Amino acid sequence: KETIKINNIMIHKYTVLYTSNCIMDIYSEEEKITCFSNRLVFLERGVNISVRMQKQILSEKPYVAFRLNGDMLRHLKDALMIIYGMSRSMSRKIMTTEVNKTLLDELKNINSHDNSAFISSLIYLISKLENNEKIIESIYISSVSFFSDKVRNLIEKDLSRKWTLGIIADAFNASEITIRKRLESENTNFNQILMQLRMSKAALLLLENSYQISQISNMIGISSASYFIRIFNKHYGVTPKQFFTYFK
Amino acid sequence: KETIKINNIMIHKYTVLYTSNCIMDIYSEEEKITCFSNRLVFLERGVNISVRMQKQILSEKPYVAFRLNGDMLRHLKDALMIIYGRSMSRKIMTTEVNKTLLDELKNINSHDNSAFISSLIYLISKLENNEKIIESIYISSVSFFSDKVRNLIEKDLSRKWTLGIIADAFNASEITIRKRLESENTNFNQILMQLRMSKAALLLLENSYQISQISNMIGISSASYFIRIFNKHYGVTPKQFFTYFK
Ligand SMILES: CCCCCCCCCC(=O)O
Ligand SMILES: CCCCCCCCCC(=O)O
Repeated sequence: KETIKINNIMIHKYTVLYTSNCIMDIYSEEEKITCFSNRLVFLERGVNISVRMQKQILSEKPYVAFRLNGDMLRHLKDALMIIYGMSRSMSRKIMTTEVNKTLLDELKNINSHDNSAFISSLIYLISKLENNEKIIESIYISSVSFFSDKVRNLIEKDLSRKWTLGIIADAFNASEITIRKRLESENTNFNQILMQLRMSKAALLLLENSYQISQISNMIGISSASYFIRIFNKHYGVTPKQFFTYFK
Repeated sequence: KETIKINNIMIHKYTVLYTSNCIMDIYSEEEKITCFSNRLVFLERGVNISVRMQKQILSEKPYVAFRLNGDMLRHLKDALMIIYGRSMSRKIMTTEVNKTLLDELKNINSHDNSAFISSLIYLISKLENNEKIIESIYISSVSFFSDKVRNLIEKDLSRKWTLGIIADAFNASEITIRKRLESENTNFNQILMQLRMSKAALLLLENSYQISQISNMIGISSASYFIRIFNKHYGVTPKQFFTYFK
């Protein structure tokens, strides 16, 4: 089957996706968005979504994706609040567009080496999109640091340690209630943050195609490679082997 | 004869010039740059240059020019020093505009200022040896005392200005102001003459004001006197200037 359903995908970096040969339904919050043959998808950081996906060509990769790390996105926010001025709807969180001739050829000669060239390519592209406010919005919203973000970074400093709400609540000078309700006010909780951190790191590493599963288990902090396969399958709704075979 | 010599052109706004159909020799300071057919020219604000320029097709305009006012240049400076972190070769720069970047310049509609700053930033991103430009955009984006003097003069171009009026406006003595302007390699009569003569050139290109109106507007009694001053300064008469650029 050239179709795959992947669950609980949480986007940890602002992501721009280009459906190189796939078609995709994005569910997330009891909603749904379709992304057709040749479109661009701008995914706000922090969303949690599920995906149903159709390959066009079976022998090829599903899509092509660009992810903006924390710095780059801070910069894009600043430059955007200089170029346009300074100032809850899943349709204001995930946006598809029709990639034009000039915007496409621009996407061609994008070499993600000169980071400034990338920020500029991205700004010019943003300038050449209609109804573009809703994208500007999602880039500033997802460009602020939340408390779940402080927790996320403290966990990433050593992904494999055995974390508890007790260690985070010691790190931050407050009690476990403080942390469970601040994280609850962000529509998440700590066991889920840890789970999302390990499962994304595992997916990406599995796509690198140069690590045994047991190593990836160890890298994210999971004893058994078979135990890791169970957790991955339960979370994403596919086994690492099928995920890998669909994405290679 | 479709070649023209224009002297003492003083750039009050960061200028990007595209020799749409002309060839041009630029004399900054005892130095010289030639700009071939289809090139871009980045002119640092505050430079004073002289130009000898030859049209390709005569029934058309010489070039196409973009001038960035203070707001826009401040926004460009800020945005540029977020995205990236005395030499007439760092003040006037010509480059080769590629095919694709040329089409980019085409679909430039200077209405959405955000779209224009974006087009400008993408262009700057697509230039080799472009460091020399970012510097000149920051170099020319700070406020000098000649600038404070310029803004006071521009608030009412037609008054009869002297050093005495400026030295009362700013709390200092005429020596203070002549020497603060001196360390900027200018003087007040030059500042005033350059405002009036630039404003006169631009207005003459607008094709909608009698010469007497332009004279009256810049602060010059006579229209025949203004024509004399213009010819003496620019090296052409307003009529020859207009007929060359229309
Ligand atoms: C779009 C379907 C692919 C599965 C998602 C892989 C990891 C999500 C990316 C991220 O963590 O930033
Ligand atoms: C190279 C073309 C120059 C001819 C006209 C110059 C008048 C503009 C003066 C200015 O921008 O401050």
